Order: sequence, then structure tokens, then C-alpha cells
Amino acid sequence: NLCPFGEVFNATRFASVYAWNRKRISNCVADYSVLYNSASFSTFKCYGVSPTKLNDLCFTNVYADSFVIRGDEVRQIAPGQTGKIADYNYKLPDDFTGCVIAWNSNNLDSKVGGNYNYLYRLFRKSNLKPFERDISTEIYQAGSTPCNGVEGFNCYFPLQSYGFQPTNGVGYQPYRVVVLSFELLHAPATVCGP
Amino acid sequence: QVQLVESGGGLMQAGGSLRLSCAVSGRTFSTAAMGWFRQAPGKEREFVAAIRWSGGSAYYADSVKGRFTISRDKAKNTVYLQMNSLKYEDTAVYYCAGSKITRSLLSDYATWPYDYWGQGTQVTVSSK
Ligand SMILES: *[C@@H]1O[C@H](CO)[C@@H](O)[C@H](O)[C@H]1NC(C)=O
Repeated sequence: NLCPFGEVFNATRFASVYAWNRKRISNCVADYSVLYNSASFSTFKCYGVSPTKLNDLCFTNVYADSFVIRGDEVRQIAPGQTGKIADYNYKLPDDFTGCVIAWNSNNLDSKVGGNYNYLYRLFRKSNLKPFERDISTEIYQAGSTPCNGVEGFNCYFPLQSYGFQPTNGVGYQPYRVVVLSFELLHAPATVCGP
Repeated sequence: QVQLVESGGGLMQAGGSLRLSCAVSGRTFSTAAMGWFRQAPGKEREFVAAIRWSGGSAYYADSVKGRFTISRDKAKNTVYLQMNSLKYEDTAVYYCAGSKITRSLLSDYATWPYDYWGQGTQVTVSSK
């Protein structure tokens, strides 16, 4: 009953940000020290909680959301931020209680000649609500004329590849991101520190 | 691993039709695209047509609009070029190509790189 944070952080494969993965963590002992003492993480930002105090707290559920974005977009995984990722791909609530953790994954997620398998949503009729997920591939109407599912003038495919090459600048290198959300409801608190 | 195998082409009289087929093994092109290119002697390899694999929207070089049609059969994992109203200057080696890259604007497939190529198929357009 050790919380399976390994399965999330050390997953072989990570989701595209538009198709971000969520794992519900419950009914286990969480050793948060494995995370906050790690030298592996380039970002470790907590909101409404102190990372070192986490081993002292109990929650009903922990949600672990994970995906890949480029380095220069990690700043968008924060309450109240704007940009293509926060607006159209993965949106934190203004009142977020949790931690945003990221690390450079250039060694796994970049390939010589480019890895283009990680996508982001470039076009959308409106901003995502917090923790909304949109995996639709409907043709996006950018102009006054309906597309009727046909790409053309002002009628676009809504997703686009990141082009991750190991020689990219750090800003265009792939980062793996895990967002931990800490939920306290009127129920037994099933995820506690040691 | 990934093979693009062309069939069809060869000799046809001007105003006639040919159909090129390109059978893909070892990959599907999902949200990216397949295309056709051609190379005449002394000339750079030039874009002919692209198709979004998932949704099937097509993009054409101006030089073949109203004459050539690109299409694909997901079940057969095959892309096609229907070449109608053949012109003498359509004579070239035709290549099918596959892109690894998902681009939002289909017109990007006229200029962005393709990582997978067929063997090349001679098309020759003859007089009377
Ligand atoms: C991921 O694996 C590494 C190497 O085994 C280990 O040091 C680390 O603690 C693991 N992460 C988690 C959260 O268990």
C-alpha cells in the first residue's frame, strides 16, 4: 500500500498534452520525500501546500496528471497563466491546491531527425475550463464559411506536432510534467504520509 | 520496417489517364499526411498533392488542379494518384511519400519534409 507514484513519474510512455493522462491515487501511504528530495526535477512548484509538510497531511484522493510539453511552456502549467497550452490543452483552476513537477526528457523524447509524435491543440473555439480534456479532431472554422469536415482556406486541422530534436535549444526540448492535485472531501482520508 | 511500394504508371497518350498506387507496410500515417512528388530531368523534385491520412482532405500543386486527384483507402493502407487529362510536361518520375509530422495547415505539406519515399515510377506522356 505504498502509493504508486513510480508508475506515474517513471512511466515508459507519456501522453500528448491535449490527451493528458490522469491517475487517481487512493488508499496508500505516500512518501513525498522521494519527490521533494529528488535532484531530477527542474520545476517543483506547490500552491496552497508546502512540499516538506506533505508527509504530515492526509487527503481523500490524489490525482496525478501527466503529459509532455516544450521547456518554454512549463511556465503555463500554473494557476492564472495564459498561452496556447493553458488556453487550449491543460488548464489549472485559479484555486489550485497541488504541485507542478517537470523535468527535461530530451534523452527519451527527442530523436535525431525529430520525434513528432507529441501533439498540442493549436486551434479551439474557446478556452478549456480547469481540468477539461479535449481529444476531438474536428476541422476548425477560422472564418465565416462552414468547413463541412474539409480542410482549406480558414478550415484547419486543430492539432500540430512538436518537433523534438536533441540539438533543439532547452526551450524547445521536451519536458515531462506531473501535476499532483490534493483533494480533501467529507470521507476517510485514504492517502497519508508515513 | 516502413515500405512504400508504388505500382502503375508508364506510357500514356496526351489527354489520357494513368493511376498510381502506393501500398504502405509497417506504419499508418494517422493525423499526418501522404503525398506525391515528381522529378523531370534537370529539375528539382516538386510537390504534386498531399492528403490528410485520418480525415482525407487534399491539397494540390496549381499545375495539376482539375486534372489529378489524390485519394487513400485506410483498409488497404494505400494512397492513389488519379492522373487525368495528361500533358506532355507531366512526363517525370513520380514518388509517393509519407510524413511523420502533423501540421495544422494542410498547405504545409507542400514544403515540410517527408521521411518515407517510394521507389519512383516513370510516367511518360506521348503524342498521337
Ligand atoms: C523513478 O525511478 C528512479 C530510478 O529507479 C527512482 O530513483 C525514483 O524514486 C523513481 N520515482 C518515483 C516517484 O518512485
